[PDB]
Amino acid sequence: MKTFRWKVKPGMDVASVPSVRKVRFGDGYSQRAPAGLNANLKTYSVTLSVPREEATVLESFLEEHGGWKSFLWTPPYEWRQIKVTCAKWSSRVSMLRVEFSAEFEQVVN
Amino acid sequence: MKTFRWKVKPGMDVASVPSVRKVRFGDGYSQRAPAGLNANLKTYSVTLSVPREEATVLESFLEEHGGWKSFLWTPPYEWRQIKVTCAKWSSRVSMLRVEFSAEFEQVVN
Amino acid sequence: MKTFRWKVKPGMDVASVPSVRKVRFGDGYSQRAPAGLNANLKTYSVTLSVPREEATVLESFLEEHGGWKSFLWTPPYEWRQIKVTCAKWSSRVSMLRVEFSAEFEQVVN
Amino acid sequence: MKTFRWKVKPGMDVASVPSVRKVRFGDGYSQRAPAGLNANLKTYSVTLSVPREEATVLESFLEEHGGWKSFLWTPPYEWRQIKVTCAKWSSRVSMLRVEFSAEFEQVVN
Amino acid sequence: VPNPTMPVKGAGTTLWVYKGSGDPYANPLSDVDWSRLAKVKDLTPGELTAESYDDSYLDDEDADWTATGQGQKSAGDTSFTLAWMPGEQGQQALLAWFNEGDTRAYKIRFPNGTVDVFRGWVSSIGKAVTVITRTVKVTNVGRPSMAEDRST
Amino acid sequence: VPNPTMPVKGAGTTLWVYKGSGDPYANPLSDVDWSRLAKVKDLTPGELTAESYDDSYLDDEDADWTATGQGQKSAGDTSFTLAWMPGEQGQQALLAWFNEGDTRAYKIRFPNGTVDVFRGWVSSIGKAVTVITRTVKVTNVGRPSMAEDRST
Amino acid sequence: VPNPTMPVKGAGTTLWVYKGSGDPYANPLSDVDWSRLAKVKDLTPGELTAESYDDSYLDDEDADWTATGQGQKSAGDTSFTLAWMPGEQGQQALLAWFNEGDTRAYKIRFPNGTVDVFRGWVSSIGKAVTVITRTVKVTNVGRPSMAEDRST
Amino acid sequence: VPNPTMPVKGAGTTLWVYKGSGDPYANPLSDVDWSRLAKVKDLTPGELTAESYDDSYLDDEDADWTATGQGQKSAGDTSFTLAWMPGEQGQQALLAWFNEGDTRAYKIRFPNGTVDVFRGWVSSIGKAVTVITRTVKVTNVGRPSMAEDRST
Amino acid sequence: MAVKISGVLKDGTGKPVQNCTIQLKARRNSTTVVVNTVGSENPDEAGRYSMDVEYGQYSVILQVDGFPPSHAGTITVYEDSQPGTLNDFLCAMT
Amino acid sequence: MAVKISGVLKDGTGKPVQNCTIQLKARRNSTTVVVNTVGSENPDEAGRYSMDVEYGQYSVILQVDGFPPSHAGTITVYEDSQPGTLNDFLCAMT
Amino acid sequence: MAVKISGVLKDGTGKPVQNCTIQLKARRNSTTVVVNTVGSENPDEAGRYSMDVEYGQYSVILQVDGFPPSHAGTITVYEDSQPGTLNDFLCAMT
Repeated sequence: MKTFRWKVKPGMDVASVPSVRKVRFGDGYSQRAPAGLNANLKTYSVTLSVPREEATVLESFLEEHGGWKSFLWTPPYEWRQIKVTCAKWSSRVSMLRVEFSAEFEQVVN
Repeated sequence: MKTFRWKVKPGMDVASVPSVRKVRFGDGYSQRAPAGLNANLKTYSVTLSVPREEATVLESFLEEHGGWKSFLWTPPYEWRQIKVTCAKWSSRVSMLRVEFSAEFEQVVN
Repeated sequence: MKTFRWKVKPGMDVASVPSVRKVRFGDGYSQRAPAGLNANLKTYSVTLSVPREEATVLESFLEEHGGWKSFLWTPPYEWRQIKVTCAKWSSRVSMLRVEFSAEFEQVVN
Repeated sequence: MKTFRWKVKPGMDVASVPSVRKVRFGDGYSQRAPAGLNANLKTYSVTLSVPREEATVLESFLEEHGGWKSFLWTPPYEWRQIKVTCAKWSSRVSMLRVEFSAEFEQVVN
Repeated sequence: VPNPTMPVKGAGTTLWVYKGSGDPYANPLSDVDWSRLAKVKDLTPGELTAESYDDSYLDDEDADWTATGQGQKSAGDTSFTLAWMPGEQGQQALLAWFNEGDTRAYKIRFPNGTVDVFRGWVSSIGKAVTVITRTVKVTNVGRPSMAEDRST
Repeated sequence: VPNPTMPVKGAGTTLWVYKGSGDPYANPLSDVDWSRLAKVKDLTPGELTAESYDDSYLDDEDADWTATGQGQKSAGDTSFTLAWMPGEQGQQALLAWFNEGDTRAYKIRFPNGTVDVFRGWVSSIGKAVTVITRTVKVTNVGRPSMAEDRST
Repeated sequence: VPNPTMPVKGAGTTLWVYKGSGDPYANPLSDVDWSRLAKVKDLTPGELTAESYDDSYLDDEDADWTATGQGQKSAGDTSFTLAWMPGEQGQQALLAWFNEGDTRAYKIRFPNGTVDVFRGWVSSIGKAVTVITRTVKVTNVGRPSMAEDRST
Repeated sequence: VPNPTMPVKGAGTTLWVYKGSGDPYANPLSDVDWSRLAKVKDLTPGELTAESYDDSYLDDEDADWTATGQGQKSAGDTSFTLAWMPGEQGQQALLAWFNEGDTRAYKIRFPNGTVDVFRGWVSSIGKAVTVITRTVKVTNVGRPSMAEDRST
Repeated sequence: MAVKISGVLKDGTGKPVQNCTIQLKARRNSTTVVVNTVGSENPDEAGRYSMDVEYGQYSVILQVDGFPPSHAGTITVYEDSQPGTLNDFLCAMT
Repeated sequence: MAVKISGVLKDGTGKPVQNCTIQLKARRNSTTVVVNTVGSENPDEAGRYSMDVEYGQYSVILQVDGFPPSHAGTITVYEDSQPGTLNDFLCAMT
Repeated sequence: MAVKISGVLKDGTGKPVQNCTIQLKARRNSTTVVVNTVGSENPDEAGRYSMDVEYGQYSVILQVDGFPPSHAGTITVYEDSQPGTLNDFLCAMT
């Protein structure tokens, strides 16, 4: 398992939708259950900007994993060494720098 | 087999969604597979701007292939030369320069 | 068959989508066919702005053809003379001039 | 059958979609027919702005016909004295003036 | 001697406001009905602007040269400062006109002999507290009649 | 002696407006038909500007340096201040032109002997009340034929 | 004596424009092919700006301080006013160049002895009617070769 | 005598640019490596501004009074004008720095005895044609070390 | 009277140009022609054109199945002219 | 009269250009060629071109499938010109 | 006549570089080469290249599947040069 040591620009977004077993009744009393064990799985939206020289290197690294292989990554300042996979990324080549916008979905081993 | 040599304006976009076989189990354990062998095929959004004199030339070249023929094209700075087909294009003719917007979908042999 | 000598304001788009036959497979190798002989049929958006005095006249012309009669027209520039029909004309009467934003669809004889 | 002599603010919108009988063949040869004898019926989008004093009078007149009775109305400068009906109207009441934004759909006898 | 075709210094430049009922454009040369405003310090008449509409076309022989026409001309804004003087009925009626707020007609006369007539509504009333003066400006509405139309 | 190759103060600089029909560009040296305007206080001629379009490309051999070209050049706006002459026919014609509002051609003549011809429509009319002057501003349309095009 | 390392007052500061075909940067010191512009009233050369791109990062060890780098530097706009002259061939060529509108190269020479070459396209042609002067400005495109490269 | 606790006119105010490798913040008092710029006409140093962020809260026991905190402080832009010195190596190095475009460190010295060190990249290069001067502006990046941090 | 204007129009390669359309655009009111009136003529495959044009001031317009109107210039027909080719008026000293 | 222009066009590496087309645009109206008219011709598989051009001033354009149309230059054919390849007119002193 | 330029193209590690493409962009019209004409050459597996280059001014451009078009420089072929390698032309005094 490789890692991901590229730096991340400000504006990274984090989303969290834990899974629960909602079921609705007359006046509340909506019983709740924690569903699975590791219910919640954070989803990250990551933006980077690199000069065109190493854009090919980054693209090759992301292509090597495809959308089926996991790799270690440390979210900035966060106390967890999570494992994450990505399946959507785009790049805006303009003249000198290219900015990558990618999404990173957390997954257990 | 023709080729492509028209230069491209800044702001060109590229997107890539690798087709994977995702199946989620009880608690994570999400089985993932690469699906097809060469699953990752990029799609580019390309804009040009040419004076009206060669608008006919570009339109005729784009018409010759229709939407069923592939032509070799080397994306800017990228290493591998690819073959691509397109099926949608539009233009704005203002007074002197017509600007072209199209999408180029990479296809295998 | 009548003609259309009215002049068109800048901003026309020439959006075109040819008709092909797609059929998709795992690692591509998708076959392509040119479908009919006259695959492509351009679709223009014509914008005009005339003083109110003669506006009615143009309306009557577009009323005479309705949406079922084709008329010859020469798009500005481009080595072609085509026959077009229109069915979605619209006008904005404000004070002295009225601008028409109609749509023109190519049709073979 | 009443009439409509209230002033109309600039920016009136006009729409017209003729009803046609479209059927397409292999290579064009598209049969087209005018459908009904009087197919296209223009629909207007008309806005007014009056002080509050006679807003009640306008509302009462619009209420009298309901959404079923028709009334004669002459479009500005237009060569026809058509009869129209409306079924939607709204007002933005302020402390000095109120503005009405209604739609007038042309119907024949 | 007051007559055109030679320049005038512009010493008098009286200002009148309509009070009666009738057509102001019928004959502005007679002051039989309008009231004069007294001791105007300075005056700036409105300017008759226009508006430019696009005329550039695709198939025209001439390219790379913008083409623009004229449409929807409008009148300007007039302004003038008088010596603040609530005693006289002139600015009393002016302030009553502002408070009630209706369009009214007025004229400017010249030592040359020709008169200019405008119609509009007032939009501001100012003041100063050093040699007290009242500044008032109006915005015109509709077509004014210039002095040239009368000279023909 | 009026001729180029030595700079000129530019004292006369007469102003003319076309009245008749034909081609103003055919022979602007002939003042057979054009009407002169008298006692111009100040004049500012038009400013023939242009517009810039982007020319940078992905595969350009010289990066980190912006590139642009010129397109759709446009004429400027002319302004002139005259002594307010409600009697002289030229001013009446000018105001009638503004009121009716059609494109008209005019010229300015220099003491060096050459003439400059524009065409456009008037958009602004102003006035003053101390030594009365009238300010007229026009906007050109289409390509003007400069003095250089005639000098060859 | 013309030599660097000492300041120069800048009396001559001639301006030349290219006419022939070749590489302007091959040897700007030779004036065999370029045509001089005569009696320039004043000149303002373009300034070489840049663009600032963001560089701050989440894991960057130093916070509370912005980080910005430089990219996409561009040349400026040159302007100069001279005596309006419809006779000399230089201004004829200048106006023909504007009307046809293509990128062209030019240079400015200093009394010190070093020359500066730019390339661009012209975008304005002004005028004045008090001691007639013509003001003209161009916008540059591509890399200009500064005077500090020839000295090495 | 160069020593604080008495204000200084600031006549000398030398300017230096780093040329070597190492830590410019280690010992700016040693001018062993840095290169001096000659004949600075005028100088304006950077402005260490900050940014304001909202700090108002719903349940605060004091209302109707805004509360903003400070964050993300940034350095300003330095500017200086020199006598155009193409012969001197300092200006050649400065222009090479502009062309190649990397972050570089520099300092300004005072007759008081202490020095101020900044780091950044240049962004503008200007010129004049009457007593030629070159105007150069730079933008800093990252935290600078003020003179106070050295006096302690 | 109508003066005879006939000839063959060739491109710059000495080959007849087909799919041609020449238009005459009146600029002024004449004895028998109203201003702002157009007159069209389509030559044959050999490039031969033949017209009986009236006297007055005209502007010539050329369209080749997609060429924009090529304003080759204005022609004038006055009451001593002799029959010839269209290009003669374009090249005639005005 | 029209002058004959024949030759072979190649590239820097001594190879013929394929799928090419030479176009001549008349920038000036003449007694035999109308202004803003283009004459086009495509060479053979060996790059040999042979065409009879009319006198006048023309702009020459090279077209290749895929590449943007290149503006090779401007040529002038007088009445005293002699037959030769198209390149000689390009390199002729102007 | 065309000078024969032959040699072996290597990278900085003394190794052949594959998937190459050497082209010459014409900058000035010559006696036998038209301005703005390109000629491609693909070397073998061992990096051997050999071209027949006509005299004149060119810009040598080295396109690899990777780095964008690489401008090693402009090259000049007078009528006194001898056959050799391309690096000599790049390193030659101009």
